[PDB]
Amino acid sequence: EVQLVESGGGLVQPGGSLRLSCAASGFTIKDMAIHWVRQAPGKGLEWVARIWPREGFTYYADSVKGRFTISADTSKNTAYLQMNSLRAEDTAVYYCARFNGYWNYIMDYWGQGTLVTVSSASTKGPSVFPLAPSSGTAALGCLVKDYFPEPVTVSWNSGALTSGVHTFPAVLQSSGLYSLSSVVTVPSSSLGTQTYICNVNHKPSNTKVDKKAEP
Amino acid sequence: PVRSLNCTLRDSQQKSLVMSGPYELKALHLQGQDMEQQVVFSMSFVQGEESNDKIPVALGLKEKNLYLSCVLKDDKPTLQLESVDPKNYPKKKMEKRFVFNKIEINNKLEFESAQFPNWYISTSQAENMPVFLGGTKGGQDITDFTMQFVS
Amino acid sequence: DIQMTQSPSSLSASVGDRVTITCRASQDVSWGVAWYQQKPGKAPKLLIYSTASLYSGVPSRFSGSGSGTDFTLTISSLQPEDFATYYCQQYSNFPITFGQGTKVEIKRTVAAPSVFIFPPSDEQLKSGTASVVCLLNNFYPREAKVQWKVDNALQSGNSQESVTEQDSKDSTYSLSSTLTLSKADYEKHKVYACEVTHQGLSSPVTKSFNRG
Repeated sequence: EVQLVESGGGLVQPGGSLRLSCAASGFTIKDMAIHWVRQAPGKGLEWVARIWPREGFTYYADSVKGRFTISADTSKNTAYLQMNSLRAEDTAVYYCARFNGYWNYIMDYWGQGTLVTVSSASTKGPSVFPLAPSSGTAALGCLVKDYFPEPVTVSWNSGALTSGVHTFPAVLQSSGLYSLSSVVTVPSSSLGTQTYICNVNHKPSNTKVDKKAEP
Repeated sequence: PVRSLNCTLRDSQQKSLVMSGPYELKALHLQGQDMEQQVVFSMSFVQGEESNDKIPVALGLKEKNLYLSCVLKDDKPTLQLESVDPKNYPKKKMEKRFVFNKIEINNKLEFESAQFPNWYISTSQAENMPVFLGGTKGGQDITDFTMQFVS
Repeated sequence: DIQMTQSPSSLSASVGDRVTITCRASQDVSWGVAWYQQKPGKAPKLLIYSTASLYSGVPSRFSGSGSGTDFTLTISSLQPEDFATYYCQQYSNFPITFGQGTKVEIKRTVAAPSVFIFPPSDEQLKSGTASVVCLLNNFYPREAKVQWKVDNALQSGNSQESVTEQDSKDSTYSLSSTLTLSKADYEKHKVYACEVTHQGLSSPVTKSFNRG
């Protein structure tokens, strides 16, 4: 269980500050380099910066040089990315990863990533609306409409139903709010007897919604 | 009356040499005020076999009392930082262990040990690893260097 | 800022046969090249480091070759858990740079889409909007055309698509298409229809409904 765990991510105003932190479990960072790498929504990986915690040597991509500060507390086994003057361009999943040339640790362990959303848009909970069939197998669902930011989770009958569940990627609408659908395929014979409840959780707005998809 | 000038070495992938504790050099990328921590070499030109593109040379470190030397470890030639009396050195007539051939194969420098021919001052691909003596030129290591003059 | 041009951007192949991903360098990066596999929504993990050394624990079907400027990843025979994206990286020159990656999508037998249409709920129509949803369930390959017809008139730029990843068990795509109208615009038309085209159908499949 060698582990890099990130925290500090979330939704900030443009021109704001945020400190990311990257905790190491199962190794000491004192003889490792910690790199930060970021992945913009539907894009590739971009290298941000790296620190050698022992020596204090730091190195920044030109897009972040000046605005961001990388540091490390060897006594907390933890690395930091201080981000200032945030712009929409810095919106990404930020990963931290270890590097040691001698032991072939060439970004062999990565953190789980923390999503950083730079926006002036307020948080907003979804409205949940049932997708019911009009009229061998049938389909019902729910439309999770007009939320911000990402992400939402959908479950069916509190996780009890998993067979043939499809939850689609969120599309950004013109409005600037996200929309998605969850659908399940079930037998047509079960429609009048079983109840199908979708469970919507939007942790950013602290919003839990339960919705019956009903003929 | 030996000809010695001051400089900094950089490898073909743009790594600088710094001190990693009292008797080791490492090669790593430096940006900004990190770059003032790079080691300055007093390269003293010395007497030895001068073939076509090869100039014999020695490599000390500005007032640390240290010269780069090639010595055997497990019957293997090895790069080592060697302290020495500073009133004696630098000299023209110097022990072959301190002596490197400054080869200029491309528009770049190699440094072949004089005592161990076919062994070069080398860096790894991964940064912040030791400067070592490497036995191939045609292997997976970096033997090709740039020099930048300093006064 | 050395570019790492990776190819192809998108590839498709069947379990058990070999695949070659290629990666080209804008200038000479010696042997400082690595390969990373990213499953969607997850952290990349290391496969190959130093052009051709295989990281501890990686299946020995995974192979790396390269020559200073041109580098290549090979898998000799695909297996279940290799639905991923693969990225090349150069770590010999700073700043470290990546390629745009290559998505590796596992090919199956062509599967026809099963189509459904959902009218807007009564609840949404109180708020002053209507979303008509069309669903293409469980299909291969990915390419599919969804057309919206409102009183037999083709629609433009009032609909958005979203596609799943290849399903756990059966390797099939699903697709949502979401036609958005005002309370007003929705009430002044009777018939709403969804036209689907795909390599698994004889002809275009239409689903439809009347407001009542």
